[PDB]
Amino acid sequence: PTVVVMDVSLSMTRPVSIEGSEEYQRKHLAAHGLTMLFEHMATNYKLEFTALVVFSSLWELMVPFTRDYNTLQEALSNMDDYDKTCLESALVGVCNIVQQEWGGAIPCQVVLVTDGCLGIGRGSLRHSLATQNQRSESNRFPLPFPFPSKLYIMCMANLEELQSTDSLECLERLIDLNNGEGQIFTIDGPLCLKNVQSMFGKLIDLAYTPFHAVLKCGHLTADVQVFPRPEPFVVDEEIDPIPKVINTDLEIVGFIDI
Amino acid sequence: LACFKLRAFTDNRDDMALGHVIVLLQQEWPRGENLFLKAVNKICQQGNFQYENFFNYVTNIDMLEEFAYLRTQEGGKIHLELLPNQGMLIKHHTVTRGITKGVKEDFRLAMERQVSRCGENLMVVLHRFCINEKILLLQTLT
Repeated sequence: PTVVVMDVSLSMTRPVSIEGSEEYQRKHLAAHGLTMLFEHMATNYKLEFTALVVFSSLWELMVPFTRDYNTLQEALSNMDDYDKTCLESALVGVCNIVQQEWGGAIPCQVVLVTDGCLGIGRGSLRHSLATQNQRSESNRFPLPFPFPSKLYIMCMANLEELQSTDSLECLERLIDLNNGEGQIFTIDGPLCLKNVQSMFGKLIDLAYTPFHAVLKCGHLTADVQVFPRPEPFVVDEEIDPIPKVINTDLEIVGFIDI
Repeated sequence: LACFKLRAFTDNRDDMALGHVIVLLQQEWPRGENLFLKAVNKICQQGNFQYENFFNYVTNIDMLEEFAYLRTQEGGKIHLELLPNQGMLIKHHTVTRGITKGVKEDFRLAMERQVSRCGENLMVVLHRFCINEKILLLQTLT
């Protein structure tokens, strides 16, 4: 499956520093370009459905299991605003909606989509979202969700602005509490959709290589050709493991009961 | 900016003072975010804010971003007015569906317009807002 987090948030309805990306609203920027939430599935993970939902506080989802990136673009363009702003909660809701819409047991990859520029104080969204170091009575909480996904909060701006807004700090704290849900914020300056695409491009883990190979089997009238590379397993480590390649040849020898 | 900070941080909650303090934070940001934070938190759920010179006078992203973030649940989870001439229109812009969620959409539209109108720099926007205030406060200098 696929997971898409359309940041329909009132906080995520304003520019970053001076003006929007495509000289207009976030919807125009989303229409002009998108992250790796759909490109990876279009290229590699063909067998996957996406739940185009724009939501902050409640599951306002209308898109069923479908691979149409046009629906995702429309939903992202429709992510104008709402009455909430919480990156981790948005990621959790997006993952839950994607699981409930595209497929229950189908893996997906959700990320955090919110502005987060609320300010440290009475309305910090990290305080009400990063709640994992206590509550032993409710240790079996929604975090971690029953799906392998690393929620990542995008960051491409100045270091001083990232530290004052506490975006990278809260993201790193959430990743540490969630045990790696989020890459290291190694990005700064006026950066395009490259860090976000890198952090959201992990939804192509089920790709394949449509190649071919051949084999030699002497001068018999019934030969055999090796298949593609198999799945590695713990059989014999030897020096070190590595992905397999096209095998040279086999040999049909022996005859036993069928 | 100092006068706006004095008028806003004081015991009064003047809509003009709050809008000026948020707008005057365009000079110093994100280093001088204290004034913007005080303007955003103080007027997050003001309600009775008679303002009619904030939509066009303010052109920086931060001024509209404060109101947009206030419209969410991180800024009091309350309704606000963001249409042009909202102070006078309050008789015909009462509590409805458009003042809580539609107001957020209108703030998004205003931010989009400012992004389209990004040619107006900090100096140009400051001069235009000072000219508008001088026209309004020509006989209110006291």
